[PDB]
Amino acid sequence: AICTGADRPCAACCPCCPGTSCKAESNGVSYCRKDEP
Repeated sequence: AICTGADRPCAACCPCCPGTSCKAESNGVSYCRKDEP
């Protein structure tokens, strides 16, 4: 299925692309961010 993309704001339907993960922040909004080492 289509995904959002790292460094981008998650969406209601949709999870982050394969490799990036959705993570909420203190500001209240959540954005995707590529995995880290």
